[PDB]
Amino acid sequence: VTTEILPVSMTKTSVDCTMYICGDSTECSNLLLQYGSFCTQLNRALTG
Amino acid sequence: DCALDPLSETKCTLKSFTVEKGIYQTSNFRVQPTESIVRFPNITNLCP
Repeated sequence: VTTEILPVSMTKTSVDCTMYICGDSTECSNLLLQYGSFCTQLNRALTG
Repeated sequence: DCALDPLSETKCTLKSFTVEKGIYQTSNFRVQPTESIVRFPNITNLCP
């Protein structure tokens, strides 16, 4: 009788890009808007 | 109107007028501050 250990899943993480970058600042948020849709891409990937 | 109701917000997030069955993260909730606070030291003498 022998064991075989296999990972199946890992931790499901989510990151509010706009809060990691601009915690609660609205100047920084308005300034990050001009980078387009990077944050949406990142959140989409992590959700997948 | 993206801020009328959750369904409209989902429609804006997906950028569509039809939403398939599922669960979508549309925004981030966070508590807003109730009031502001200032705590400076009790100093009175003006700088010379």
